[PDB]
Amino acid sequence: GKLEALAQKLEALAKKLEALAWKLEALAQG
Amino acid sequence: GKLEALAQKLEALAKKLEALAWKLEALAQG
Amino acid sequence: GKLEALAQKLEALAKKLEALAWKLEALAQG
Amino acid sequence: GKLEALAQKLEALAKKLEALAWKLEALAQG
Repeated sequence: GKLEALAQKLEALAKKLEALAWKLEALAQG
Repeated sequence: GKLEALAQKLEALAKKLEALAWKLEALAQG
Repeated sequence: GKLEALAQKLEALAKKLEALAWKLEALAQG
Repeated sequence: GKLEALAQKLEALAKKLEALAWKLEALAQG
């Protein structure tokens, strides 16, 4: 249903944010 | 330093988003 | 512009989250 | 009800992410 589609999109964006945070950590360390 | 602190704040937000995704998915499955 | 590029990606992600919140609220009101 | 409460939590998280994106851009420019 529409709710499941939205939840899946939220999880995907959360994972993208984790990947960006990792990149920031990598840049911060050097 | 400041970038690492920012990355940790981003990770904290991403964790809260994922928690919301599990909650929305449970509502969808219920 | 490595940090500026990441900041732009973070802003875009936030706007996608805001669109999802709007869609969830629209589903709630339906 | 619940969906609206969850949507508001998501909107609040998105706004916090925007503040973090702003802070990253500010750090990058100075």
